[PDB]
Parts: sequence; structure tokens; C-alpha cells
Amino acid sequence: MGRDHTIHAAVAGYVKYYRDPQLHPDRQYIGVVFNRNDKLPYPKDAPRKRKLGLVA
Amino acid sequence: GSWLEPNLNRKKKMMKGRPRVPTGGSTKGTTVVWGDYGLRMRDHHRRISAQQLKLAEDTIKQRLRGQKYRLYKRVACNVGVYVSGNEMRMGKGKGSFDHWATRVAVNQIIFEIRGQLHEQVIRDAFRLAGHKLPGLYEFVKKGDPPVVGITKLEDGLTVEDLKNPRKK
RNA sequence: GGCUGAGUAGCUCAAAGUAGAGCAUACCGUUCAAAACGGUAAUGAAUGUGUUCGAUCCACAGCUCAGCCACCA
RNA sequence: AAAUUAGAUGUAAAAAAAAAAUCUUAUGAGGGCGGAUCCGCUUCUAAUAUUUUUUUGUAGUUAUUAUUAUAAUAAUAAUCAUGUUUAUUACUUAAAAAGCUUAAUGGCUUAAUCUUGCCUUACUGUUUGAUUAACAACAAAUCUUACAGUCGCGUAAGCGGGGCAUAGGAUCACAAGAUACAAAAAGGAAAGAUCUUGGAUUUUUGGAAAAGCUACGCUAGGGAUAACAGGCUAAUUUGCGCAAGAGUGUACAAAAUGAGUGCGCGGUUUGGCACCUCGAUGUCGGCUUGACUAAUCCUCAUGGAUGCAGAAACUAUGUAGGGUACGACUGUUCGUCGAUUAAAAAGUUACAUGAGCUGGGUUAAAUACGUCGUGAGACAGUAUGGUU
RNA sequence: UAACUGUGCAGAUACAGUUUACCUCUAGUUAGACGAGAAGACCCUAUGCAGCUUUACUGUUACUAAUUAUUGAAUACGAUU
RNA sequence: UAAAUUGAAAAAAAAUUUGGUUUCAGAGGAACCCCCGGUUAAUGGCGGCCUUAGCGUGAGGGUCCUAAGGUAGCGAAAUGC
RNA sequence: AGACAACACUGACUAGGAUAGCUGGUUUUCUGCGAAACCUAUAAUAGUAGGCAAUUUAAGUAACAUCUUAGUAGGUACAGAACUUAAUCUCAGACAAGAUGUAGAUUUUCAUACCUAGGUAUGAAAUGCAUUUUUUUUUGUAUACAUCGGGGGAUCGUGAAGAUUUUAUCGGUGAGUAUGUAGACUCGGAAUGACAAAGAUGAAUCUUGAAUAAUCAGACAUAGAAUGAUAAGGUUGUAUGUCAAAAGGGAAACAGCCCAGAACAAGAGUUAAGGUUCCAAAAUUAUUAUUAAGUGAAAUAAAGAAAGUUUUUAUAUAAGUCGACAAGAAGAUGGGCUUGGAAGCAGCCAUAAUUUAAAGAUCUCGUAACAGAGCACUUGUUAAAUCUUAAAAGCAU
Ligand SMILES: [K+]
Ligand SMILES: [K+]
Ligand SMILES: [K+]
Ligand SMILES: [K+]
Ligand SMILES: [K+]
Ligand SMILES: [K+]
Ligand SMILES: [K+]
Ligand SMILES: [K+]
Ligand SMILES: [K+]
Ligand SMILES: [K+]
Ligand SMILES: [Mg+2]
Ligand SMILES: [Mg+2]
Ligand SMILES: [Mg+2]
Ligand SMILES: [Mg+2]
Ligand SMILES: [Mg+2]
Ligand SMILES: [Mg+2]
Ligand SMILES: [Mg+2]
Ligand SMILES: [Mg+2]
Ligand SMILES: [Mg+2]
Ligand SMILES: [Mg+2]
Ligand SMILES: [Mg+2]
Ligand SMILES: [Mg+2]
Ligand SMILES: [Mg+2]
Ligand SMILES: [Mg+2]
Ligand SMILES: [Mg+2]
Ligand SMILES: [Mg+2]
Ligand SMILES: [Mg+2]
Ligand SMILES: [Mg+2]
Ligand SMILES: [Mg+2]
Ligand SMILES: [Mg+2]
Ligand SMILES: [Mg+2]
Ligand SMILES: [Mg+2]
Ligand SMILES: [Mg+2]
Ligand SMILES: [Mg+2]
Ligand SMILES: [Mg+2]
Ligand SMILES: [Mg+2]
Ligand SMILES: [Mg+2]
Ligand SMILES: [Mg+2]
Ligand SMILES: [Mg+2]
Ligand SMILES: [Mg+2]
Repeated sequence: MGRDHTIHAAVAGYVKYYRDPQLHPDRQYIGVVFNRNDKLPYPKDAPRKRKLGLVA
Repeated sequence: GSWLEPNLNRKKKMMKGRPRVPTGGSTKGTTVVWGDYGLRMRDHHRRISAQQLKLAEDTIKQRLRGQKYRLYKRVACNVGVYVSGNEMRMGKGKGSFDHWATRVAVNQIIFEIRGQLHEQVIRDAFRLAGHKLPGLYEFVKKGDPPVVGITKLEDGLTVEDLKNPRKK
């Protein structure tokens, strides 16, 4: 989130508009997933899906 | 305030606006809820002024004076009409306050009366009040069905039968 | 028709942390009586509603208003 | 009426176990099969969630009551408690409002608010990706990323390139610091260049140092734009009708009369719009000469009239053939007035008619009065004169 | 090179519909051809002009004031110090 | 900036004096102006409010302000909406 | 007198040296493509620049457009009254127990007197209706303990004071899943439109390189708004199209409307909008109703009136509907009051009865007041075998 409350992308992925009732009951979030077919919010018990983002 | 002079500020101007035109099957305000009889506008939606409604009440009181009745008003003059001079030119802002008014939809009740009087004595009172009000009015009893648009829900007709694309 | 400036004691006029000073009025005393005179007292911020810690004061809408502009065919 | 202080929701805190099913997930079994970790199909296992689901268990401790032989069993009640009871901890307590630098809007209560400790990243250079390619261009802007340098806070993770967000104008010139670039013969210097920074109603705020008259006026243009008339419109009118009936009429609504209203016609007023005409549509009254409309002043036929005895008159229905004159006042249309008359009504036609006339008014040059302006001058202020 | 009503850049000899009219001159007359004449003086526009006005901006002068120079003395009186 | 002196004398400036060059600086010191006064047949300017011998009228009496408050005369006027 | 200074003078004539963001004009043909009247800036608004973007022809395309399937953003119409706004309506209070009284029935239980455990006596209680109870000197339960002032009246009362109760009076407060209201209310919520992904289709329609314009006075129709006056061929936005720059057919005539995009000819060719008796190409084509007014027939004049007509739905009728005609339409009683007078009939109050085939203490006239004539209502006669009355709707006047 920016200084003026602007939501940017931190990684190369696909935008998602969802609600996470576990984190906060009355909030709506925006996220970026690496796979277009992913579904947010991820289950709290699933491993973090992260990309390397490095070149050898 | 009152039903002809609300507790609003004349400084803050209002737009012209338009009366409510229910196009979704709304019977809001088309029935007698308090009195035994009513006065229904049955031609078109308008914007009645506080001066035309004040004369209607005075016309009913003059005809029913000396008798026991209870007149209910189902409309409130809560729309401030602002008029610029008919001699002025176009532009130079909006006009100044002229009078209070109320927007009435079609087939909506205006007045309702409840008293120990004869039906025909009330008809003449509502008949005289209609000749001095803008538009055409109708005598309505209590218990009769509501009106969706310009069609009455009579003979088992429901709002879903009017929404059904097939009617023939 | 269209803008502007004013409104405080009975009468005058002065003044966002105040309402003052005159004249008039009243009581008494001076004179045979009255006036003048002398002494001692009491009198107000229009009409609401807002702003402000607090409004004669700033803002807004009415009443009273006065003043000014209503030009070219 | 208005000063301070103390209050203003409820719940939980011994503890579960097991069976199946419906999905969803898995960087689980490197599952299997087609093409270890790539992809669509795929069983199994695990986890979260969901069924009102099939249930099982709900004790122990203290005490009471009853039975049984102080103990056992059953039921009932209380039970967060090894802990300074001012307990404590977790969860819950609508919305609005308060607070968050200033208006308004949105947002924050799990922090962007408040309290306290230590601090001053309100850092230097460069740089990424965006604002569906900022403002429907450019520029001045806004948010964000990374590397290097070196500082703060924090156990740590990490956070920090000012403030919860959205409202502070350049260049030039000028002034203060730095860089070591160039130095018009040469050594210096001056005056320049780069980097950082300051002083602006440059408020016509993409940024000129800036008052009026013209009726003596001129040129280039405009029906892209006013005055006259036409067109559209019909608020309004000095033009009318219909409906209803408060009330007046000694009585009795509708003989007459008709509050405040409603539904309309009409195109004769004042307006609104700016469609035609500014390489040109002459204008208020008067005279002359018409034509037409009918919402009728007179004349003709006629209904109603406690309020039509007669007469006269009122009102209304037919009806526009003819007539509606004279004079004083005013530029006047209009209007006032005198005296006659059967009566001395109106309107449309470019408010009919100036290539038919007149020119008194309005509206040029001259001049004066009053008023306004510092003045030149101006004036729906008034005067005398002024190529038709 | 007719009349009416309607239409239309919104007032038609020329368009629509209907009506009326044998061809062609002469003398009269001026209702229309938004008749002719003068690229509207009115009004507005142009970062167009001209003259005039003033405590408009920026300037030049008449005029006023001081002084080097042409130009030398002498007492004073006095002040700076 | 040149020379000299001084200083530094380490990779070194820096300061003073003089020549040349280029800036800052103002005790005293004119008119207009400031200050004082005069001038209206100079340009020009020449006001409000309440109160009353009864209603009335307002001689009279209250006060505010100005440089002064329009005097004589004229007056629905070439001036009056 | 801005008067005159030789056509000209608010500054002559003549020679030399201008500009004009303004108006007007710009000359042959064929062929291809094809705008705009918008945004931003401008001492700028009838000018200009940069964009959007027209053109040329090269290189690219996982281009562009459209549909399908899945997904996302956002709150309009609508609907609703939650939050907020205006106004209006209803309510502001109940049960259980206990307690406090009364007429009883005189049975049972209990407490006393006893008596000899019952009975004999004395009290209470039970049983039935009242009474007290939302803050009371009445606790509990359920709920928002659930309401505060002005004023009016009444009953007390003090030297003026005020104190204490009531109201279907005004304002305020609380409750309501009560009614309405909406540019700055949206709890609920479309379609449309927008964004991106894959697939498919299609007329290259897209992007970039190079080269390089015009336009920046728009108009109307339809929908929905602001403004005006719910006027304008009005002004200003939005959505779509046409005109502009588009001829042709239809709308009598026609920039903007309904169709349809003109390269040139032929055809009783095939069709759109629109039409088919004649002018004038094609039906005097079939079916069922309505209208009698030339209504109307290609630009709907309103409210409103009415034995116009038709249909439908009710309803009356040989138990004689409907209409007419004949008679009756009483009595207590001139109701009471008022009034000079009020007898049904100026006005005020009352208007349970009585007797009848039926008859209002009275609906329209009449009288100074009575009288009198009609009506409601009642009987009879005449007489209809699809034929009464009223309403609604359709088309007409
Ligand atoms: K801190
Ligand atoms: K050099
Ligand atoms: K003369
Ligand atoms: K034209
Ligand atoms: K002529
Ligand atoms: K221009
Ligand atoms: K072509
Ligand atoms: K083409
Ligand atoms: K919503
Ligand atoms: K006809
Ligand atoms: Mg009406
Ligand atoms: Mg803060
Ligand atoms: Mg852009
Ligand atoms: Mg600007
Ligand atoms: Mg800008
Ligand atoms: Mg003159
Ligand atoms: Mg025009
Ligand atoms: Mg008669
Ligand atoms: Mg004749
Ligand atoms: Mg004329
Ligand atoms: Mg003529
Ligand atoms: Mg015509
Ligand atoms: Mg022809
Ligand atoms: Mg002639
Ligand atoms: Mg012609
Ligand atoms: Mg000096
Ligand atoms: Mg001196
Ligand atoms: Mg005088
Ligand atoms: Mg002159
Ligand atoms: Mg001359
Ligand atoms: Mg366009
Ligand atoms: Mg500029
Ligand atoms: Mg228009
Ligand atoms: Mg226009
Ligand atoms: Mg054009
Ligand atoms: Mg066409
Ligand atoms: Mg035809
Ligand atoms: Mg054929
Ligand atoms: Mg034929
Ligand atoms: Mg009586």
C-alpha cells in the first residue's frame, strides 16, 4: 500500500479481489497470485507459494 | 413544522426533480390506510403546490362544517420550488424561492376522511376538492385493492401476473 | 427593478475580553412660590439564528430603512 | 440552564473421544496413466471448513438431601483460580460522534488515534514499474521499486527517502554554498557551465511595467451579435370562453351576481429565445386609399327576468348589410373634456399603406439649462434648429 | 416571370396541392418583386486607426535650482577643529 | 594582478606595503518639497436629527457634524422625474 | 462653426516607404482513401499550437472488431424505510400472587372455650363478585421503570403567594417489522456498458517506422436530466444515429425522421420502408365487430355534459316489472323552546312510541300565522311472454 493508500503489485502475477474473513471479518482485500487459476485467500495451513525471481 | 410549511431552510435550493414513476410493480401509497374513504389522483403524476392543497382542505371543511369528521393528509409539501423572474433573461444563476410543493405519483391517495357521516355527503366534499385541484381525482373506499401503474389489482390479479411476459 | 450603508438609555452621541459620558427624569434642598442653581440617585446594545472560550462587534436571513444605479438603439 | 468526580454489555477459562459423508486445498505419498518437480484427466492419505449430522462421555472437588453398611451409591447446588481481589486473561459491547494541521468527502479503532522510551530516513547519488500511456497534448506533478553510501529504533522479523488521504507558480535576473569543467597570445582572473538553496496576490496564477471620451469620428468585418418587423414560445397582458358554487340577491344558488380556483382557446401587450436580413427589411403619429375578422356601439329577429305592468334598460341567442360624425388639449397612439347623435365599439393586414404624401415626435453634426464626471464629455433628463 | 393555402435559411412568380388564365401592345398607377442607389453612420467584433482628455504608463520641453569651466583680489564675520 | 618584504619553508598557502586595475562609502551641502501665512470677479464648496402654544402649525427649546453650511433674489422655470 | 487653407481638413495635396489573426477570389480530367466542429494551452474565445486523429506505403501482429464460456471492478433504474431528511398515524402500558373490604352458604379444615375423641359454642380460612398493582405505604415476572413543560378547566387556599389534581389542547421525549417522502439516504439490487483471459469467426478494419493534413460556430431526432415556466426550432451535459460530407424510395412539399449507402445499362426480375377506387405503379382482396358524425380517411385540442348508439356485467317481471290514471296518505298533537305570530315546513332541543292497506314530530311549494296543493309511502285499474332499472367500457354528439 502506498502513502496515498494506492495498492501496487509487489510481484509479477494476476490481480485478485477477495475477502479474508479469517484475517479480518469485515475487510475486502486485493492480492496478486503467480498462477491465474489460484484462488485467494489461500488456506492458512498451505505452504507459501513463492517464486525464485533470480537468474543464474 | 406542518404538512404545508416544513422545517426546511429556504436558502438551500432544490432541483426541479420529477415525481416517482413506479416501473417495477410498486403499490406504494395507492391505498386507504387510516380513514374510511380517500381521494385518488387517477390521470398523471404532477407536483401539487401548498396553495392548491390548502384550498382543498378549506373546500372540504366548508362543505362538512358542523359535522364530526377526521381529515388525514397523506402528502407533505417538502419540495421547495425556486422561480426566476418571468421577465428576466436566461442565465445569471438559479431563481429565488416561490412556494412549497409536493410531488404525487399516479393513483396515489391525497386525503382520507373518517367520520359518522353519510357516504354521499363525503363524495360532494371530495368532488368539490377535485374540481379545484390540478388534475383528475377519484373517490376511493377502504379495502379495495391497490393500483400498480394504471391497472387495479382486481379479480384476483396479482403483481406477478402483470410481470409475466405472457398475458394473452 | 438591481446593489450598497445603517439600527444601543426618554433624547443624543461614543466603544469581539466594554456597555461609558452628556442632556432629560426623579428625590431633597435653596425662594413667599416657580425657573435657574446646588447635592444625591435611577436609566439601553433592534430581529432571530449561527460562529467563537466569550459577540454592540464576526457570519446569515427578515423588519425598519435611507442612499445610489435603472446606460446604446 | 451551564463548573468537579464516580459509573453506564455480556460470556468463557478440568477435559473430550470416536464413525461416515460432501467439497476445497497440499513444495503429501517426488503416486498412477497420457502427454520427481510443466499440464488436463486421476485413486489414496493428510489438513481446514461444512451436516441439525450417528452418537458416546460431561467428571473431580466442597456441601446438601435420601438410601445403604465414617464409607459407598444416586440426585441437587456451587466450582477460571497455589494466585497481593483493585485479581487476571480471552472474546463481546449497533450507528453516529471525538481524535487524526486547516473546508468537504472517504478512511483508520486488529491503527493512520493516544501515552511513554530512545531518536531526527523531514537522509546523499542514481534508478525500476505505474497513474488501463497523470491532467482526453507537452511541461510543472503524484505513488512506488532497486543498488551503493551511513544513521536511528527494535529481542527479532524488519521499519524509515516527513505528516491518514485529496488544496503552495516556471524561466530569466539576483543572492549564498559546492564541483575543477572551459579560461579568446601565455600565467592568472573576470565573465560563463554543472550541482544544492533562498527571496514572488509574475492573482489575467503556462507567468505584459498600462486610465478615459468621441453625437466630428474613420477603416476592415458580423445577421457568427442587439434596436424595427417576421418566425418559434405563450410566463404575462390592456383579449376571451367553459366547469364547479363560497357568497350577494328582504325569501330564493344559477334574473343579476361569482371570492379564491380548475380545464382551455386566442395570438392583439410586456417579455424570453436569436431562426431570416448588418456588400442596407427606412421608424412613432397624421393624411390618402383599401381589404378582411367578428369576441356587437347603433339599426333588424328573439329567449330569460319573486327581481319582464308599460316605457326605458339589464342579460343572452342569431346576425358584420350599412353606419360609428364634429370640436378643444397634447408630436402624440392613448386619454381627458365640450356639444350633438339611432350610435358616436374594437381589432388584423411588415403595430396595412413614406420607389403615395407629410415630418410635429424619436435618433447625427450646433447651442444652452439642470444633473453626473478631476476632465475631455455623458444623460428612457429638458429645450430652440436641423437636405425625406 | 398568375391566385390561394401549406411548406421551407422560419414572409414564394419558380416547391406541394388546388384553382384560374386566348396571343400582343398603349396610357395610367405604385401593392410586391424582402424594388434601385451607397461592401449599415446605429449595435457588436479586431490584442485595427485617428483626434481629444486626465492625479493612465513611459518620455521630451518651457521654466526653476546648484556647480566645474570662461574667472581674479581684499578685508571681514565665523564655523570646523 | 605584478614586485618586494614577511610568513610558510611539507604536496601550500596566507597576510602587509607600493604600482596598476576595479568597488564600497557620506559630516557638511540648493531649489521643488516639509513648515508658517496670505488670496474667491483664483480653480472651486456653500449640511442633518428630534421637540412644541391642543388636534394642528412651530415662533421657541434640544443636540450632531463642517473650512463654511445656499445669503438677497428667483422658483413646475430653456432648470420640476 | 473642429470654420476655412483651390475634388479632400478632429489636420490638405503630391512623390517615396506598409500592414491587414479580416472579407473576397484561386482556372484541365480520371482514379484510390477519407475527417472535424472535441480535449488541453493561449491578453485567449471568428486566431494558433500540441493531442485525438485523415492520408501515403513499408515493417510487424499473441494486431483490431465481434460472439461464446469463466472471472473482476462498480451501486444507476428499480425497490425499500434500515442509517439520514420532511411530514403524518398509533401507543405511552399488562398479568400472577399478596393485601385491603363486603353480602353470603353455614359444609369442611384450623385456632380457642370446652365437653366427653366427636359433638356442643367462639373466630379465622376456603368458595363468588368488587377493591389495591408499573413505581405507591406491593412484591415478583415480562418490557424502552414507559414521558417533561406551557396553557385551559375544576376543587382548596394565602396578607400577595402556590398546591393538586384532570384534559382526547400546543410543543418536546420514548416505542412501532406503522404510512409516505429522496441530487448531496442505499440495508437489497438489475439490464446495459467497461476491463482482461482462451477459443472461434471476419471485410486488415490494429500497432509501429518514415512522410504529412484538415478541424477546434455544429444542427436535429429519440431516451434521460440540469436550467427556463414540467415554454421555446431555447441553453448546457450524457447515450445512439443521421445530416453535415449521402444521392435514391416513403413522410403531399422536406438537410437531421422510416427504409436504404448511387461505377454504367437491360428486366411486367426479387425485396425494404411504405402502400394497392381515380389523379398514380398495385386489392374497389377475404373475415368479424363498431361508427351515421364525412366523425374520420398521414400533424388525436382539454376538463366536462347528455333517454346518441353498441357490448358486457348485475338486476326487475303474469306473485302484472315500467309508465300513466283513481283514492288514500291518519291519530296522541298547534311536539317543547323561541317569537308580535312559528300549527310538519325562520331557528334551537328531542324525534324509544302508537295505530294502520300504508303515513318523516317531516323532502319541495304555499300562509302574517292557520288553511291548502304535492312527495316519501299504501291499495286498485290498464297492460308487456327476448321489451324493467343502474353501472362500466367502446365509438360518436
Ligand atoms: K514517539
Ligand atoms: K589567458
Ligand atoms: K429657423
Ligand atoms: K437566408
Ligand atoms: K410598386
Ligand atoms: K482573429
Ligand atoms: K471515390
Ligand atoms: K469510400
Ligand atoms: K448496496
Ligand atoms: K374531414
Ligand atoms: Mg381538477
Ligand atoms: Mg499523527
Ligand atoms: Mg494522457
Ligand atoms: Mg493562464
Ligand atoms: Mg494547468
Ligand atoms: Mg451633441
Ligand atoms: Mg441569427
Ligand atoms: Mg319573456
Ligand atoms: Mg341585403
Ligand atoms: Mg406600419
Ligand atoms: Mg412602400
Ligand atoms: Mg407562405
Ligand atoms: Mg418549375
Ligand atoms: Mg407615379
Ligand atoms: Mg425572386
Ligand atoms: Mg547626505
Ligand atoms: Mg543642513
Ligand atoms: Mg433660499
Ligand atoms: Mg463641437
Ligand atoms: Mg468640416
Ligand atoms: Mg462529430
Ligand atoms: Mg499571456
Ligand atoms: Mg438547438
Ligand atoms: Mg445556438
Ligand atoms: Mg461546414
Ligand atoms: Mg436523402
Ligand atoms: Mg399519399
Ligand atoms: Mg411484377
Ligand atoms: Mg392504376
Ligand atoms: Mg315545533
